[PDB]
Amino acid sequence: PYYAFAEPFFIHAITHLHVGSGSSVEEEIALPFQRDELGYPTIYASSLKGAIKSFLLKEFPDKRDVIYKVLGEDENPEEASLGTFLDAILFAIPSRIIEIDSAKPYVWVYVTTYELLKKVKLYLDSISQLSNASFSNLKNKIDTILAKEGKNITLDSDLKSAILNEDFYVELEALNNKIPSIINAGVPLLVLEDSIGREVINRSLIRVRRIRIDRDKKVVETGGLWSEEYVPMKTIFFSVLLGKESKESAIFASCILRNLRYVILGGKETIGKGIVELRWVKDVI
Amino acid sequence: PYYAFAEPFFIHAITHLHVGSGSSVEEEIALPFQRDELGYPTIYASSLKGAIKSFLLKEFPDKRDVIYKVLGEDENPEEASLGTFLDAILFAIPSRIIEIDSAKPYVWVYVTTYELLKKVKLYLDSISQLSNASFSNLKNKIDTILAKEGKNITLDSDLKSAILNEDFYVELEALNNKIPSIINAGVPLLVLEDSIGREVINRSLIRVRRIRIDRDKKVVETGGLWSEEYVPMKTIFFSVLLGKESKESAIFASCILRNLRYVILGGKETIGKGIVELRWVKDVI
Amino acid sequence: KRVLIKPLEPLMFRSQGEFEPLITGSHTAAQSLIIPRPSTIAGMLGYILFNKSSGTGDWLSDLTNLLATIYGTFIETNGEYLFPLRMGNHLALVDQQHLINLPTLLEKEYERREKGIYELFYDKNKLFQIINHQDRIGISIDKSTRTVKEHYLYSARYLAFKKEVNYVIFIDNDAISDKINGKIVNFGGENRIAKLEVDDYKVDTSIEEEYYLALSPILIPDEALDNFLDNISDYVAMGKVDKISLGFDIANTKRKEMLTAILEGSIVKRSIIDFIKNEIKNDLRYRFSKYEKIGYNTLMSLCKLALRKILS
Amino acid sequence: STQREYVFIPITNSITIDVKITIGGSDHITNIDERGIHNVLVITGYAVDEKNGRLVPTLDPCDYVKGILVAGTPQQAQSNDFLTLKLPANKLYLIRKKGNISDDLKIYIPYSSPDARNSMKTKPVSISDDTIVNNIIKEVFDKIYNITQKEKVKIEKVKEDIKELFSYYALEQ
Amino acid sequence: STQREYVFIPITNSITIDVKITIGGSDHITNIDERGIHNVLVITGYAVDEKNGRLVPTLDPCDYVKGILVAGTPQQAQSNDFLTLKLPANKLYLIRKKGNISDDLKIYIPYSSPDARNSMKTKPVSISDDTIVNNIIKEVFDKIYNITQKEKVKIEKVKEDIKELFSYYALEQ
Amino acid sequence: STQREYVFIPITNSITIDVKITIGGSDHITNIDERGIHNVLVITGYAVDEKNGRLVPTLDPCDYVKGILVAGTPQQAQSNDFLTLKLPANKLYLIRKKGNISDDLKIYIPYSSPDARNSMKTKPVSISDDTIVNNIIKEVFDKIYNITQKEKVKIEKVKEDIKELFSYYALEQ
Repeated sequence: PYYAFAEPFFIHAITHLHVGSGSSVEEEIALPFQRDELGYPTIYASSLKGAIKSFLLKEFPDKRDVIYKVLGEDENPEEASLGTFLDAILFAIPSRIIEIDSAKPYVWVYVTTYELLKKVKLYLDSISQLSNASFSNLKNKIDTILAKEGKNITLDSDLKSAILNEDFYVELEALNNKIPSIINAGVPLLVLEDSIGREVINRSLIRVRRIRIDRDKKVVETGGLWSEEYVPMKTIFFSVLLGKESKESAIFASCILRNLRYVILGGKETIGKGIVELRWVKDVI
Repeated sequence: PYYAFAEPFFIHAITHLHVGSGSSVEEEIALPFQRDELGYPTIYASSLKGAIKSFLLKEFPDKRDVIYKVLGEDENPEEASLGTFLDAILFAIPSRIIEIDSAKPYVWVYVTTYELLKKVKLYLDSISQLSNASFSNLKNKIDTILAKEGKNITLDSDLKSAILNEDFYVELEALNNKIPSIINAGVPLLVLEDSIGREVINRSLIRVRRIRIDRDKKVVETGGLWSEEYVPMKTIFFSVLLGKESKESAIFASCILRNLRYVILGGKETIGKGIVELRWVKDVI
Repeated sequence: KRVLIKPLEPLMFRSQGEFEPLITGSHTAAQSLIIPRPSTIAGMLGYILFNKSSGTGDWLSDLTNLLATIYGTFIETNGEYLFPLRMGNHLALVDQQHLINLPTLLEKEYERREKGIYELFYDKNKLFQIINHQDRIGISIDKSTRTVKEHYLYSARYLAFKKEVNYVIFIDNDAISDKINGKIVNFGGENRIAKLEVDDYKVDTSIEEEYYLALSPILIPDEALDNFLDNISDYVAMGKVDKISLGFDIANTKRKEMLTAILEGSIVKRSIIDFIKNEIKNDLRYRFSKYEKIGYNTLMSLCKLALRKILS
Repeated sequence: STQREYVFIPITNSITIDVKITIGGSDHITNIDERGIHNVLVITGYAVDEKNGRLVPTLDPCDYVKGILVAGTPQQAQSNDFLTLKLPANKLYLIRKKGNISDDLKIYIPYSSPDARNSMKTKPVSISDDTIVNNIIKEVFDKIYNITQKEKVKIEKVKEDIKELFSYYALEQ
Repeated sequence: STQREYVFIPITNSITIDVKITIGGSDHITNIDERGIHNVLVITGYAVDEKNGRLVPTLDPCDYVKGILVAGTPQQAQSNDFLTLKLPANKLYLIRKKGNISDDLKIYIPYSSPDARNSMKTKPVSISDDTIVNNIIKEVFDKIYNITQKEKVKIEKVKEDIKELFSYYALEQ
Repeated sequence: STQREYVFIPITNSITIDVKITIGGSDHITNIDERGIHNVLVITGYAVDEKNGRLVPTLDPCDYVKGILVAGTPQQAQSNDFLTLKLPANKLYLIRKKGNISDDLKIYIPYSSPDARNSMKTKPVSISDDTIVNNIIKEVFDKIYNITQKEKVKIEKVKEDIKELFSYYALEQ
């Protein structure tokens, strides 16, 4: 029990969210998303923490002392926070689909790869070994998938063929149509192999050329043209909230987290970007 | 002798890692990792031993005396320490790959250099003498690889060419023999030559700009902008825990060492940077 | 006969505010001597051969009762033999090829010898190609606050090696060069490891010569100090003399001693030997024989690799 | 359920007649899959007396022994002196943990007499002189594992590891 | 020579009548010299059996028992279930040693049979409930060691130190 | 008896015709074995006459001439102006000593006149323009070290020591 409580939770993007490390030179996209160590998108737990914290400080203004104990003081540090965030692993991203043969025809579908599930399994295993919280059913539903690697399987449908992002013909394979769905939605989940999954996912992002127009003469301000990069709606990240034993932590995990559904991650909040529902794994699974 | 037993082990970064050191050389980084002498990341034996001791003093609170004896006391330096870690040597970093002309497609592979392999050799050589369990197979792998020093060699067959970290193109002269997998990751392992391995590795380190936001008006606070450098996930370090026979080092390896496998290293635990897995290379090869 | 000590990792030999040629980026509370003082190698060998027959003693009688005459200490890269060379707060490492013709430099014309000195310590000095001076910061953490434990912040400059480096010392009585071969030891410093590897490499052990090179600090009895520090030109030609503490005895946990010495790497004249011998001739002489026994007073011929103690 | 039989691995041939069950059921804890012997258990604080050397218990932690955990009840003429026991499968000192255990198991141990009449000055014993090993491949590894000399083409692998993986301490008195 | 019989120090009242000899010789290893307890023999791989308190040998190197070492013959109703052994005083794992030992000792250990009918899920147990400490002092640190309450006025110290020094693993069955 | 012949190594093409005995016996003292040239002799107080470069006598010790030692007697067209002597294994200063010498050796030196008609104002030589290095590895290290391009594939190393280890003061007169 290095951590008293351990709370894995999904991060359903309600709008396009843009958590973006302001790029370096070779700005092929001027404002790119936060990239994982293997190229995929991810939410660095620093920004995840500073976004969930600045939120809670408003929502619960009466527990601004519990929060500070678990998420650390900020006005003056005198000891360490008892609550940790893990970096958010991309769990599934939507992809528009064109199904060749299917009983019920779809338009979009969830796409994940095997490296992402391997990372999620690493997280779950380490968390089960650092704390009491065993997540038997989720580990089972993940490593039954991992048993079939190198194949573009499909979880809970009968597709056998599709065109993801209208650019990548894929030949699928049925796991069982008996394994319960990790997500809870009528949309299928595809587990591509990372050869194709990488560029499918890369296509599923959203590059957006934006400008800055002069209010005077309705023409583009000089130099005011750039390109941002959002992750679409319905995309699902995955992180864990961990906590070392205390009594402020018990309140936090038993009161604060139980009323935490919609937070505003990321940047560019003045425009629709950022809103996020976060679902708790042990809650749904 | 006063060094009876050794204990080599790998350090698998489950999450990213940050084992810091004050802003020293700042190639535009404000919180660099711990360099080796050449520029490679490494974990000082000070940090390694301190973090491992701090961890064990909680997951084994009753045995506080055994941990004290084998790893030094806190306020009673009437006796020296009976165990000692060597500086954790970087052994293999991950790297994104776009493999041209290959059969089994890969998105990421491990990457090492002959410098790192020589530094690992030094350890394994200087240890095999006392080590009644001579790792002759592992050391033989490592000194076979080192025969080909000067060529971008791969410990597999089907690469022949690749583009590592989306910037560096390598023609992977294969291995003219067959070598068992150093670890249980089916992922290949490239041993690049130096000065090209310094780039692929230097570019595989997650540098991150971070900020601090005014809690009240979602705007940055002045002077609240710095950068940090993390070691990516799945990175592998190498070290040995030395020891001198004490009849409580016996139990320290009987109960403690074989038991623990996950440890929190480095800083930024609240950002979830430092969960790492310890694999003793005596049960695997 | 000859003992190799390869450091298995960066390692530190604490030094009191002595080295300031290096343009340090940041400060550090303790530097690291480039070559370990012979007290350190002595104690490192004594640690292996320690029993309860020790009893009382000024950390050296008991120490000298364990080993032969250690001779000196110098660097060893692949094949090459690097040797310490100092000109006053300015250290260097050079190979034999440039020791052989120093006397001329030490006595030649003004500007010719300035040229020679310059290109010695800057151009041909292979130090920075071997030794990197990495700094380490250390802290402690109170398990309660889980933050830095206040007032506990130490900064040390370690000695990191860019290539495989050994330390070469010569001893006798291979009756101990058996129980010492292939043994990793906590070579001096905060818990650092180096490997011992003894081979058979015979060298000369006595030579008379105009100029000598001090591979190990030559200790001054301090009864000579007064009548020695006035005529250095008679004895030393180039190097550095200053107080050094012998070390720190593990027996009774105390700083050992202090006395002016000629630091490792220093061109002394043959007028040294007669001075030391014909200055101390009593209990002092026995004390300093105990000293030199553990590799203290050591010279090396500038022409070929040949050593010699002072009082023996 | 299932019941396991642990045998010591000395350099002495006190091993030929100590078991009755080659398989009994269908499984064993220690497996060999083209990579050597794995899931080997090490018994601490117990030693051997090789002339009918059984698990002689000492009180020294550095004293230990290594052995093969296979299923079996020995010869159904013993256990008047054996450590018949049921551990929750994790209190074991398993080496090379490749397979996972079922949280419970019944084990039989060849247990010797204390014999309090002399100093138990143990000595570290290493399994060398591969002749005494090439037969132990036949004396215990072939009288049990039929897969031996059926699938193993890398006999040098199962030959080189035992020398260094297996070692123990003995009174030798 | 000298024979000692190790007696564990649990929280339970299985301590009153277990040994026939209090002094026998003229000295004991465990001393209480104005600093606390010394030379505590710690035995791993054994478990506490609080109901009829004896040290069941387990197969876990993490199960250790901590008690004092005294010379004596057991109750003249034993040598049947007491692990009589002779060790050369350097294979003992002693804690907070002060002096040297006689280089060989014949040792007696309260033992119980493995009881192969219930899985040994041993669980750790510490010394708490300070009045338990007090009544055990009145049962061991005054009965076998009359040195307390004779020259001792530092009873709170030998209380607070035993409050941490001694622990064990119990079968919890 | 025993005889070697030191061959000067200037930057000039004065290496083609001064040798006749390419191996002669069996032993070379200098060895290029996977680490570069070794056992290199340096001579102080001498000079060169690069126009048919032969060793000139000087009295400055800072002047050095580095080269290789091979066995034999040169050309049977000398011993009238060549510096002949016998030095038994210790009056030589070698660079990167790898083997040992058996305390018996006569040395032949290509020697020339004291040249008392112009000051020997001398200046070192930096080994540049590896084209001359390409030719000098063949001129001497292939007409005496015939093992070149037979065992040494690492010619990239056997030239860097020629960039770094070898030099000499040139009279330029």
